[PDB]
Amino acid sequence: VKPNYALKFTLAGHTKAVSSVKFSPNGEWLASSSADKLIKIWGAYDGKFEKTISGHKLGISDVAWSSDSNLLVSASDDKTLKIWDVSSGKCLKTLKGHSNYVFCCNFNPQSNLIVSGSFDESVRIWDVKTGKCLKTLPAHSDPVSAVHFNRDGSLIVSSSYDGLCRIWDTASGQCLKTLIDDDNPPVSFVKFSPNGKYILAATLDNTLKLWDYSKGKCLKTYTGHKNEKYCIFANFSVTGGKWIVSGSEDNLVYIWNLQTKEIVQKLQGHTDVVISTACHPTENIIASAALENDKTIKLWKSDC
Ligand SMILES: CC[C@@H]1NC(=O)[C@H](CCCNC(=N)NC)NC(=O)[C@](C)(NC(=O)C(C)C)CCNC(=O)[C@@H](c2ccccc2)NC1=O
Repeated sequence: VKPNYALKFTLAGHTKAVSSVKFSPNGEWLASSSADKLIKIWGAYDGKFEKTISGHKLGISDVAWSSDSNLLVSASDDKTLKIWDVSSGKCLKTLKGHSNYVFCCNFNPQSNLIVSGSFDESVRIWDVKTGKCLKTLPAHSDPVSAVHFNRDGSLIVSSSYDGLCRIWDTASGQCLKTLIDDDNPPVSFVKFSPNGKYILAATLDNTLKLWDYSKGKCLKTYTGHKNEKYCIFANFSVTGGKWIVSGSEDNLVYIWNLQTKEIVQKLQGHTDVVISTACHPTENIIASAALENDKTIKLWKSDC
């Protein structure tokens, strides 16, 4: 079985490189962040432009939705995160504390907490309702490229240019596991699998790896793409066949068979590095976004 993703819509509007795209949990919307300091909201099924959300003072590197699809959180070079009401576009909270670019963000499944990572080498855990920084973890010795909660919010995984992935206990802030392979390339992205049993990590050596973090064992390796410079998002696709999806510095979206590691499809169309991909929660739809020579988001749909 191989998917048959085909281009359905190209979403133009951002005036600079797009940095991150995410589908709302309710499947209705796509949020995009950009170096142009804006967040844009689009219809997930028709690619129709809905609204622009503004307020950050510098470019935005990441955006993420709350579980109820009512809030967004964004991470900016202005050293803050902002929590937004999606319906009104209003900034509800400005999360101050990081001392350098905020690079990555995510809500926990309960959506009472936000986790963030920064070029200041720390991971911060914030209370959504008050905006208070609850914990600052001295997580890494180089910029933090990704942060993600597991399925029940009890763990956080972080990755960094220092070459490590670390697993943290959300409640205590203790580091439960430091993961590394024999070689130490910068880790440019990490996330838990939907079931929370594995982590998928990208390294700046043109490789993605699937790890059983508890055992400290690498189960699968994915290659053939180009990734030595940018922090590119990767995903688990589970609505049809079980795939791994990532962008690439050769301007293509890569799709691999998770179990066999074989490349099953490469999506052509972007005119610059595909920095971000996202998978729709209920349909076989991928959103991809690209850098400065492209500035567009593309929506692709498959039968599996
Ligand atoms: C979207 C532009 C692109 N930005 C980046 O690649 C990253 C964000 C990557 C996407 N986000 C994530 N992976 N978050 C989990 N941010 C960054 O890098 C920083 C932190 N911030 C921005 O860029 C904002 C202006 C958005 C730093 C400045 N940008 C850059 O210097 C430039 C670059 C050029 C060469 C190599 C790497 C990155 N990035 C770029 O050309």
